[PDB]
Amino acid sequence: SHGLAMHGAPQLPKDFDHFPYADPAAKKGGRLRVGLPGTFDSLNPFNVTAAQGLVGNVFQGLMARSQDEPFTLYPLIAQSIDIDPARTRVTFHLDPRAHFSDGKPITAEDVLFSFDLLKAKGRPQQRIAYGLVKSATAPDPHRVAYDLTGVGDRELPLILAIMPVLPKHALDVERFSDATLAKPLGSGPYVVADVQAGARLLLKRDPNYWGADIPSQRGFYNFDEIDLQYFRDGNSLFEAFKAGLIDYRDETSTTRWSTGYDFPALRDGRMARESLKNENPKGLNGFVFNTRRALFKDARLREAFGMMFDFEWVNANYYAGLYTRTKSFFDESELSSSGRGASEKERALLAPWPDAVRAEILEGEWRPPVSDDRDMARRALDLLAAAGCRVDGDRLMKDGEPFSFEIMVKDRDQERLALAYASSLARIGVEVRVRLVDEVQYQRRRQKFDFDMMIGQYVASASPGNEQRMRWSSATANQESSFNLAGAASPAIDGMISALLSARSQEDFVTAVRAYDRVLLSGFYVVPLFHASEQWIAHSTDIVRPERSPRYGSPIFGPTLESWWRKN
Repeated sequence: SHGLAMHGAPQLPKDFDHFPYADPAAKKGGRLRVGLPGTFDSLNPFNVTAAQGLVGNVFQGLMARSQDEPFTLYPLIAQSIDIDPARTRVTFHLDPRAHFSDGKPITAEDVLFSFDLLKAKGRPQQRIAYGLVKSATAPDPHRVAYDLTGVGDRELPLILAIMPVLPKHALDVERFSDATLAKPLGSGPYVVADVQAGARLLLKRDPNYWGADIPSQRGFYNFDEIDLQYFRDGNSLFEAFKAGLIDYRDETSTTRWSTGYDFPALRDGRMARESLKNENPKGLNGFVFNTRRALFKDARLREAFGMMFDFEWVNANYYAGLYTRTKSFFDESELSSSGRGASEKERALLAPWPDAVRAEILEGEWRPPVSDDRDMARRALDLLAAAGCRVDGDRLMKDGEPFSFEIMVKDRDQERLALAYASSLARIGVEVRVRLVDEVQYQRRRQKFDFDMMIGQYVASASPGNEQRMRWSSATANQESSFNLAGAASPAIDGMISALLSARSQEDFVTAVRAYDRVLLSGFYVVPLFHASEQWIAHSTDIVRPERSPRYGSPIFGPTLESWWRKN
């Protein structure tokens, strides 16, 4: 009634004082200088280039998400909830203390206005989700009742709970679809104090922020001002940090992390760098096979081709040895099947699908092959022979023709990865053309699935949900512009997605995701690439953070460092 976990029970007691990764002793005051790459031209993050830093700081949901749990929400604008275990209904009881930053009280009328507006004009999956609601009503000005009878979507109440609450009295609905630089009205701890398009967004504390002493807010929002500055590209952003004009940065360049942090402020203690890790799952990016095309229809051939990617060579030659191989769609986490034998409960979930999981993966013995290479080439050729492909002279033959294909790439980093892979595949007689295509052609060809192989992303989450259908369901395998780049269309994938979507307890959810991981991996739809096991950050020593960081989420801290504060 005062907490909502996607699976299982909320881990904080009803009377918790603060989120465990917030420090209530955090000091108030000072200006945080944040630096971001790129540009912006809008202060509306909810239409379909908006400035960052507005969600949370300005625009608030009904409930606040604790990043210390996979997916659990706690009271914010809604002080409590009424929900049944089957999730056919949810009513939000609004906090009568809540008001927008002009002092206007938040009422059910604002929530229904926001629901209607976002259902019509929001992001695509948001429109679909809100469209599932049977009715949205206000039995009184402090209650919002959502009818979900017949939907069967256990995620929908939490999606409704994180909808931003927008001011009916102050939002022009006809302007919603435009790029707007007018200072927007919200209810959060900060107001928009100054904006210079493409240059800076200045946030200043609302001294009368309604929720400053709400439990889910205590210890957060300590800076009096947050200045979000936008920079051309990475080098000028990095130079501003070295000059002391920017207080914090995330590092994503292996070259810069490896050799660029030898400047004086780093050595004399004015700034520091750190690697941080939490329990958020990692992965997965990879070379994607287009299994719609005859040359990649056999999972045995896809597995064999995957054996030839030499990660150790690329890691040492391009990335200063800083990355680690991705081994799972939910890698380095409790959701991973990697190195874990399937449980009896997993095997029961998989029972209707006896062909779906390879024994090597079912028993937790499988990993993407590690190179030191005749043994690896020999393993690949033996598998290929079983798939009916044999090397004639210097060429691998399939259906009487030499095997050849194209890897479509979009930038130089991808091209170097693909060229390394092409060189390895040449050793088993496979001709691989690597073609760098411009942005417009790349996007069009990705949307139409006009490729043999390309590099794709399937970002892991600590609470996988309906987005898995977009990436892997049979229904989206042949739908233009979908995320299902490989064209996977497997009843066992669809069945495991259904099982993870219907799991109720956290233990049954973990079981289903592990089994789902095994089915995805056993299809060899992708050649997994690699990830950083830790987040690389650097910061001024004049700002500090709580001793305990959140267990989940990536990046670990928000762009405006809501839990940090200025040292006294």
